[PDB]
Amino acid sequence: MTTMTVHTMGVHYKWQIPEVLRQQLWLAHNLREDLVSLQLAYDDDLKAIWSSDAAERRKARSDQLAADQKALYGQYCRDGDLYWASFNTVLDHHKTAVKRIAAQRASGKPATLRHHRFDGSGTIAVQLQRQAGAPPRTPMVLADEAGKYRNVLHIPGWTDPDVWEQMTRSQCRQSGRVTVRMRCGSTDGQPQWIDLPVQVHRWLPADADITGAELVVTRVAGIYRAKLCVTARIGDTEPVTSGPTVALHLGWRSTEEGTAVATWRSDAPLDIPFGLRTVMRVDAAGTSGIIVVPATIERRLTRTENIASSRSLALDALRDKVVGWLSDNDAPTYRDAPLEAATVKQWKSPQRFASLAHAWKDNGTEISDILWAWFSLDRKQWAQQENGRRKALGHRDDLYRQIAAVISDQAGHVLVDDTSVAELSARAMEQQKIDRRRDHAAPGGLRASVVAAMTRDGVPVTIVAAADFTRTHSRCGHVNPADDRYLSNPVRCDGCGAMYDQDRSFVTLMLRAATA
RNA sequence: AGCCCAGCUUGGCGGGCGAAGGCCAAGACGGAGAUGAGGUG
DNA sequence: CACCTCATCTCCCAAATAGAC
DNA sequence: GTCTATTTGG
Ligand SMILES: [Mg+2]
Ligand SMILES: [Zn+2]
Repeated sequence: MTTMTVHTMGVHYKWQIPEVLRQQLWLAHNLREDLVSLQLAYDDDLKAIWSSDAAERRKARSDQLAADQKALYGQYCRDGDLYWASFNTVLDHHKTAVKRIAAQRASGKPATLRHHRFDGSGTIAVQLQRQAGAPPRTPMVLADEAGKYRNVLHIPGWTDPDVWEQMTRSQCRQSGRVTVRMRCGSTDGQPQWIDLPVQVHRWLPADADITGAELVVTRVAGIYRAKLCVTARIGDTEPVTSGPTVALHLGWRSTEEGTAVATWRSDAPLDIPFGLRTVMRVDAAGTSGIIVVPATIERRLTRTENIASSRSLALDALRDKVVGWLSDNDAPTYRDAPLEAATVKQWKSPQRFASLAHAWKDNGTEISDILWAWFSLDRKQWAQQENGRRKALGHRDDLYRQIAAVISDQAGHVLVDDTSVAELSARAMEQQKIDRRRDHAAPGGLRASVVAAMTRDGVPVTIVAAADFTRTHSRCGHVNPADDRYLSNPVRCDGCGAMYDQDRSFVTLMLRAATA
């Protein structure tokens, strides 16, 4: 029954962030910073105590940290504008973070908390309390205007998924445009709600249970984006029992048709969508194939890098012009202080010059126009420099997920390697350009998406020990030495004595080992 | 040529260059947080 | 000191209390 | 007296 899921809805791009939401984000950021400082003080005090059996001392110091955490609830929630759901969310995140840090230190790997700086991105939360002996928080309950959670979270127009899938995409997209009234904390003791105009693509099972929701705001290229994520407790799915066995193995051999990333071998024929056959290649028999990634991903990422370099060039030229003009002319006051050539010359970030241009948008001086001459163009190309990158990465991710789906649609047993990921990606990945491909390939992402699909769809997953498999030749079964002979493919064997493919032999070994 | 125009990816139609304006088709979809690395200024 | 990539691991609460009607 | 929003210890 316990299968948590998250459904996300995208707020309309024509929704300026209201002041209430901005203040909630600011308060959450301040709370996290204060918790970080308190934890750092606690860590230093524990170090000092150890620098002096002391468990009572440690226990006493820990309790004082607990009191300050409670006193933060008094400062931010009891006498502030923060919502008690946001505070609980941030406190839980901080507690989990410090627990993970302690676990890491126990092994011997050092770690520490790092401050951050507010930029406008953040998170607000809402928790749907369900006491014992209460009806479930089904989507029909949240869609009701006079329901229990009408002032906490209201998601109108829920249409049954069985009926939802029958509607055409036009009807599904036009009817999915709804408004969600979300509780947004307090304001001088005056509770505030926000009407998010959202677009919904999928709905929830009628038997779900909405545990909570959260609104996430992120700044991409200077433009705010908001997304509402709703968490529900879907009932579990019966695990599959019948289906072909598929073994998946990672690779990174460069190919003329893109970056080849994976090799899969199935014990029975698999059917692949015709929209993936250029990505998920399949041999004649349908039992083995290669997953390659297109070349457009690489071209787009290279174009983004070129854009970043051109931006650097333009910024350096503008810096030189600004320093020259400032030296040759007077300095109008900015930030209540005269402008100095030294400060401008040492500037690196485009943000400083963008802010200066905004301040001097209409100073009337010549350089102001020059400054605007840059600030316009920079704000365009910057968008490109990031947006295309995201799109490119998005494309790759989509492909991976699609591929994962097809496996869970047919496979009855999926096998994955274990030690052929980290160490192999560290050593045989083939340096700055060499390591660039692996970031663009990101085979670990494909592995993770496949694993997630198999877990969600009930497919059993078996992890095969890749130890002493790379050097193994399937046709002969002899361990060839590690003489970097595998820098290419195929590689001559030291057993039978013939060039054998390093990927097909590996996956056939995997299939043999699983069914033994 | 890019990026943007009711979630995301891919396409088609019609538009915008910081402002506009959306319409359709196919597919997939578990998010947040922190830490650790790799790099880049 | 600031930015980006990628890799791992957690987690997803509800009982008690006081109020507006 | 009944749903409801807030505080708080796991
Ligand atoms: Mg869009
Ligand atoms: Zn051999």
